[PDB]
Amino acid sequence: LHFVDQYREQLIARVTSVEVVLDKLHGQVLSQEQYERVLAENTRPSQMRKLFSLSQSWDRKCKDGLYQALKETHPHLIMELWEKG
Amino acid sequence: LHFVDQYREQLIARVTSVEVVLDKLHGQVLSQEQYERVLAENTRPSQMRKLFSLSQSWDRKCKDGLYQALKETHPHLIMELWEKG
Amino acid sequence: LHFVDQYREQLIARVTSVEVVLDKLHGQVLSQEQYERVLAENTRPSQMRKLFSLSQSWDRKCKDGLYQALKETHPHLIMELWEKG
Amino acid sequence: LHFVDQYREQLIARVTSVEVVLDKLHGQVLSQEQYERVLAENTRPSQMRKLFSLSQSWDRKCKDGLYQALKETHPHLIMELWEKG
Amino acid sequence: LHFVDQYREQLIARVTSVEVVLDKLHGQVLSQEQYERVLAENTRPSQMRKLFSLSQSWDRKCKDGLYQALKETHPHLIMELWEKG
Amino acid sequence: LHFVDQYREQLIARVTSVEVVLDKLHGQVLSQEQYERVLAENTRPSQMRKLFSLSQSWDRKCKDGLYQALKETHPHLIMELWEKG
Amino acid sequence: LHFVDQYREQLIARVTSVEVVLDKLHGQVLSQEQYERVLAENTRPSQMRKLFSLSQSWDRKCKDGLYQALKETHPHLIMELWEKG
Amino acid sequence: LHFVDQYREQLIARVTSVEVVLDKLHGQVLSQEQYERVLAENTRPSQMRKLFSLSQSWDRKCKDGLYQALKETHPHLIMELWEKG
Amino acid sequence: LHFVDQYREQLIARVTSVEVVLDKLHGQVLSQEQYERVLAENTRPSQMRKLFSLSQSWDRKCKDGLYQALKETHPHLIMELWEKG
Amino acid sequence: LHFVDQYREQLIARVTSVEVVLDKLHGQVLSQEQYERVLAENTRPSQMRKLFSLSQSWDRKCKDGLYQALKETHPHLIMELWEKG
Amino acid sequence: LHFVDQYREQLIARVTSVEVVLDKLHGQVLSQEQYERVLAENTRPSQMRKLFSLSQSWDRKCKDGLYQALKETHPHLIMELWEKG
Amino acid sequence: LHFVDQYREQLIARVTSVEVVLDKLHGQVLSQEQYERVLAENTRPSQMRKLFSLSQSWDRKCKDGLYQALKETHPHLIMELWEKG
Amino acid sequence: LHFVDQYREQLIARVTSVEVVLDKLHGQVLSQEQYERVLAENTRPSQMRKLFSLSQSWDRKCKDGLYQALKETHPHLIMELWEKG
Amino acid sequence: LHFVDQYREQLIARVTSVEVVLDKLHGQVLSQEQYERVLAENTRPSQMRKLFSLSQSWDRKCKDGLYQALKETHPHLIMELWEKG
Amino acid sequence: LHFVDQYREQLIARVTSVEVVLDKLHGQVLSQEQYERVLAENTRPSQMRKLFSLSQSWDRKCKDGLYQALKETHPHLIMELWEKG
Amino acid sequence: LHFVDQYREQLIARVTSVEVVLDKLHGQVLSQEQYERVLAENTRPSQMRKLFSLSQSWDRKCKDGLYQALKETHPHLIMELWEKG
Amino acid sequence: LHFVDQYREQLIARVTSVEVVLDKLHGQVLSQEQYERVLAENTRPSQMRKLFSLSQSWDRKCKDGLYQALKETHPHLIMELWEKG
Amino acid sequence: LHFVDQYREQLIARVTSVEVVLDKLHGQVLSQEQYERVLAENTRPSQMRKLFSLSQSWDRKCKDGLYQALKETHPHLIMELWEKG
Amino acid sequence: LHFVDQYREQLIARVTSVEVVLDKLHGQVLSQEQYERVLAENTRPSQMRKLFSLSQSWDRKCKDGLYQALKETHPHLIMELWEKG
Amino acid sequence: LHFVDQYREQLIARVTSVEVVLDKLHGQVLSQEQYERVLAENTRPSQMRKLFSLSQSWDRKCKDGLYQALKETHPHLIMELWEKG
Repeated sequence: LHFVDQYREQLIARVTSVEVVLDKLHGQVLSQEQYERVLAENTRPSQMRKLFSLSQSWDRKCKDGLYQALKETHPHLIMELWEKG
Repeated sequence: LHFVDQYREQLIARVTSVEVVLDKLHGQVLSQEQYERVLAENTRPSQMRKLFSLSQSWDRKCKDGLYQALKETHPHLIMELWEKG
Repeated sequence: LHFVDQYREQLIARVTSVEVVLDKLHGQVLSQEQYERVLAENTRPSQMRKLFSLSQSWDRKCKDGLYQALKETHPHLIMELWEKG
Repeated sequence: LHFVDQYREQLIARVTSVEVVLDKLHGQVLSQEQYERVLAENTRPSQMRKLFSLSQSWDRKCKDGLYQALKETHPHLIMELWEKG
Repeated sequence: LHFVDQYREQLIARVTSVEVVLDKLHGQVLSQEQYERVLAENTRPSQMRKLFSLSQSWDRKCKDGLYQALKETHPHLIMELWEKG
Repeated sequence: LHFVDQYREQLIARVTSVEVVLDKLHGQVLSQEQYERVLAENTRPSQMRKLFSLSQSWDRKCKDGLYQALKETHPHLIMELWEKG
Repeated sequence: LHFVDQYREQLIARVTSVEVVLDKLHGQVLSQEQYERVLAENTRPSQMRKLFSLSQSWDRKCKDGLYQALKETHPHLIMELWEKG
Repeated sequence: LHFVDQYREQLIARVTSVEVVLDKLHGQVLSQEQYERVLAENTRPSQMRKLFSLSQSWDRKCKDGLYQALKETHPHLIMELWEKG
Repeated sequence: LHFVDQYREQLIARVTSVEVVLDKLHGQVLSQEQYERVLAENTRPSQMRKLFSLSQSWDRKCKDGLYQALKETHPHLIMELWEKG
Repeated sequence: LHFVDQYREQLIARVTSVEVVLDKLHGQVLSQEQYERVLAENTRPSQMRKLFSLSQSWDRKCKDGLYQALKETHPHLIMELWEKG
Repeated sequence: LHFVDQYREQLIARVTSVEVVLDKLHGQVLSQEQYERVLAENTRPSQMRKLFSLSQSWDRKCKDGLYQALKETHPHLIMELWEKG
Repeated sequence: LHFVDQYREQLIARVTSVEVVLDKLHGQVLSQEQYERVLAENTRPSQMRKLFSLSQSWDRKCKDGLYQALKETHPHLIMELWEKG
Repeated sequence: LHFVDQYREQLIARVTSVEVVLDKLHGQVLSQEQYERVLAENTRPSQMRKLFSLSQSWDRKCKDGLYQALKETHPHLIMELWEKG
Repeated sequence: LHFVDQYREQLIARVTSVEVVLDKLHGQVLSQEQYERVLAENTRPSQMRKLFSLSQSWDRKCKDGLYQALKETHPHLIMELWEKG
Repeated sequence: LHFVDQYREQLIARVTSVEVVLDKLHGQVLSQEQYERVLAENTRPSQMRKLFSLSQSWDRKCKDGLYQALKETHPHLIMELWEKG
Repeated sequence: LHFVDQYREQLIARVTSVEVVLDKLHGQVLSQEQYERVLAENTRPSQMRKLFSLSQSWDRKCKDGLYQALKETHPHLIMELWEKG
Repeated sequence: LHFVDQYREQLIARVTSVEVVLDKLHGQVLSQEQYERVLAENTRPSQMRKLFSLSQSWDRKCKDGLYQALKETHPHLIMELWEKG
Repeated sequence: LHFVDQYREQLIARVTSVEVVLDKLHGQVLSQEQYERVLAENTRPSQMRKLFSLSQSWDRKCKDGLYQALKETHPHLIMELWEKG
Repeated sequence: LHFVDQYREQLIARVTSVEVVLDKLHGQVLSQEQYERVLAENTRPSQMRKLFSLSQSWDRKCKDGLYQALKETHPHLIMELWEKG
Repeated sequence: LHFVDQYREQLIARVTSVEVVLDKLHGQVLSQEQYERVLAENTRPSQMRKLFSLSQSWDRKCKDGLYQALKETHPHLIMELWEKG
């Protein structure tokens, strides 16, 4: 199990600034079409859910990329998750 | 339950000088992008509401930071809330 | 039949300041996700409609909570509805 | 039909000193949040338009209140409207 | 074919002050809900497009009303369209 | 033959503000589940088509209810249909 | 008989925020494919119905998991069901 | 068209002693708040511009009042404008 | 209801020497930033209005402070208000 | 209407020895700060105008005080005004 | 083979401002219902894909119309495609 | 291409006294509402940008009017632009 | 890879004066509708993001145009990016 | 971290003579448009905040320039900040 | 708290010979521009208020300098303040 | 770069007799409205700053005119600037 | 069958303002002599009856004209008739 | 059933200020003799009872009049009754 | 219907100073003989009644003249009538 | 078909100021001899008829010239014709 898959629900619920993470991911991991498609969702939890629906293909490296993106944007949330573990 | 979550509605309604609290929070707790995004709202209640929409990620420590910021700016409001409790 | 269900259409049409009622309801009755989801709608009638789509689960107590929220925000509208009854 | 609804466009276009009418209305008819929200608009016609968007809830009594506020501030405009009728 | 349907694209592109036309139309032709819904769009072309999406129901009389509203607000644009014809 | 069945295609094509009619119908004629199900359609013509697929059960009284709802929302369209008759 | 099987119809009808419950269930009880498949349904009652069609395999433990998920999301609905019992 | 609206730009540019005209207008046509607000502008052209922004409400009678005020203060300017006509 | 909230409009309209009241309030009740911000307004009624927009946070004690400040500066106005009561 | 408000313009224009009236008013009606502030104006009409801008707060008693001050200083002007009445 | 069919994938991927092209096409080539249906899609690539799903009926003339619409909106993209050829 | 459209950016950047040009344009080309709306912008470049956003409707004649207004106010800037051409 | 695509995230985050770049781009590269649409976004990062969503169509030449626009407005940022490379 | 970013809040709060620093910065670091835009703010803290919103692009060299500007204008404030460090 | 901040209002009200204190402060504490700017105010209380608006930057040493300047110019006022303490 | 743009800050700071330069410039380079507007500023540095804000339009010839005006009024300052160069 | 012939009796009985319809019809459909002759009848039903006696000659176009005239004058009656149909 | 007849007992018991309601009703609904006769009762409940004994004749309009009178005098009681309903 | 014909009875009853209105009307609308004849009546209501008996001939223009005369003489009565409308 | 040829009869009948249009046309389109010859006619319709008899030679460009001349002289007539179209 990964970190992102462990607290999948937690990330979906409590991640707020999703646009920044997407922009961090865009190009390196997220195709333009996938990026816009996930961006097209209305609510932030919905955006996260679509992101996670698009995470199936990703290898361990890409999950690491997303983790890097999240650690940068929301260090506190990441701390909360590690504490929960 | 926290103090900020307890009187969420009260803070949203009756907090006025929001820019100062944001500047207090900026850097320590609020990213530049989140700070500007919350600042971009027109009305003060709207600014507070966006701030609270951005508060999901925050850990207990960050809620404490915000409490410190509010106690400094509006001691009287804080007193009113404690009395209500 | 309730009061909110009686004049469902009337509330949807003629309620304007919906954000305040939501903030009153948030936490006590409305989950963060449901609150944001209903807030994500563009027009006020649309926001009300989503709110009413989310009202199915609510017990009599929660309908009472919403009634309290509306009576506080729009006493005049509430008076109009009672007169119609 | 009311007087305010009859010449809705006329009031939106030709009412200038809107702040005074709002202050007259504030408390009695306009909540603090609604008052600030309508005040937050840039142009006077925009302020009027927001005011009219917030007028849906108002009962006949509140429309009368607004009429009183306008008759006091702009007697001449009121005369023009009656003549048009 | 009408005038509004003839230069549908032209009106969508080159009409700027749309709020005034809406206020002219509101009540007589546009319901409060339709009026707000069309107003809820961000860009002026988008507002026009929504207006035209709402124009399907309108009879010849209502298209005439809209034409009157546009001729008043933008006489020059109307002249350009007639010249194009 | 009814009025709604006569110009079934016309109503499906040229009715735009469908949400309002549904809200008018909801409770009195449309069950919550049927209401949401018809609302779940993407395009307005699709919403109308689903509404008409759900109209089979309706008695003359319910068709009258729908007619009332449409006459209120789109008087002009109703006029066009009567003229066509 | 279980609680979920007792008020199967009630849960199908009156559960609204289904996405959250699914996210709570995903991983622990719901496979990714089953989760997406149930999510692919249009209406919330349809989503619930598919969820219940997928509940056949579940052991008592998994029904308990779902109950936990529902009690968290919709405490009021759960109360209504117990009262009905 | 009026005289004041005809040479609106001319009056804005070439009227100098604006305070006297305001004092002539104050009470009869200009509310205390409007009077001070127009007086609060720095430059004379700015004062005139604000005055003209406040002239929308005025009826023909009030435009006549302003004309009287200007004819008294600046007979020469009035002569220049009539000659231009 | 307070005294300041009772005659909110009256204070906004008829208070003139606002700078002195602010200086009386500065430090004890008004932060430096709030003080300057309210001072930055052009007209005295505007200054009062901003002051009242900043009065939301204030507790009963602070409203009393403002009352003290006003009673000192404008005893006559205070008398007029009490008589009105 | 008062006497001072009736011939406001007349007093502003034709009162010359303003310092004496101020000294008569100082203490009883005019605060030291208001007195100096009105005195700080350059021209006599400007001094009068500032005095009248400061007259909003004054009760009937204070307007009477000012009238007494003017009757003493300029009996002839007072006679002219009564004749005009 | 046509130009639009040649670079079907390219147009679907890299066309951005799709609304304008639709408005250009609406009436001449696209029925109101087809226009709205293609507009109802969320993402721009999805809108293009629906447009291409609706392009089966179109004759060479209509494909030419679409080409004209695209050449006007995105000359650069058209250049890229010709270069690829 | 016009002159105003040619050096659109140049006019936006280097035009300073915008109020005068607006007053020149007001009535003949700019509606009262459009005039105030463009005036409501804070910075001069912003005012110009709004003016240019409102220039879409204008016919060649109105662009000529604006050119006349600019040539009068800023002959030097006009010379610079012609030299650039 | 281009320069703009390389530091896409960096440009989105750290570009501030976006209006000027747009005005530089408008006409040559950005259509009026695209220009207004990107301008309609609230925050500067959002404006940049929309700009980048609209950059898909652009050929190498247009990316060069944007680079020119950015180098002119923010030479320092451009230097930072080259150093990062 | 820089010095300006360290005490961002402190500089925003306690810097007073901002115009001089801007004039020092104008040309070398601040574009004319950015300079005017930051100058357009009402209050000094607001001016500083806008300045800091415009500081994102700036390289280390430009932050040094601003530091030089501040050290010259307010040596004492700079001393206070170093002591705090 | 300092002495100057303690009796801020008292100093603003009752300090008269302000020019001398400024000249004492000029060079050592007050920049030429700040000195002239504070001198540019009309009334002495206004001059003091501007001085205090410029006192934010000052360190304890500079507040001491101002205290020295005041003790020299108005020993009696200083005595009154100490007695009040 | 020009001479006036080179030492923009120096001219703003150290130019004192600004009225004379304006009178020299008035008519030839400065419109009456611009002249009064720049004159309306309180402090000399502020007057210079407004003058420089109005200098954007000026061609090389007008900058030369201003240079002539300054060389005549303040030869010594001009010498200091050349030495600095 | 036509609409006027269908509800001939209904129109004869329940049409009241007949003069207006005649004036609408006069010239286009009704000769001067026929118009006066139908007008010469005493009672409104008699006028209608004579009108219908004069309707024999009328073609479908003229019956349409009369329908237009009636729809304009008595929309409600027209609605009643359509409902009866 | 009416509102007054529904809570007849409640109104009889809990209405206190009866004289005011009578004065409101006198003339419009209550004859002088009936008014005095109901007033002649000793206790307030007795007065109400006599009022209700005199309410038999009243039409729906008069019951509405009484409701208006009560809503004005005792809004709180009216709220209690609606809640009971 | 006109305004004078609407409240014919009201004008007859509540108009008092009738001679002034007649003098205003005499010459323009009222012949010398008609003027004296209406003046010959004893009571003011009788004078009004005769005036109204003489109003049959008057065209819309003359009814407007009378309205002007009444609005000037009795603005309050005119206000009462408009409110009644 | 052209515009002038479409409403040939309308222009002949309803154009009044023909001399001005001729003067506009003279030189550019109308030879001196043709101009005088058309001018030699007595009545305005006759002048128009001769003008139209002389219009046979004119190319599309010259018909455009005449249209320009007419639009300038009689904008209202041109509007009437477009409406007729």
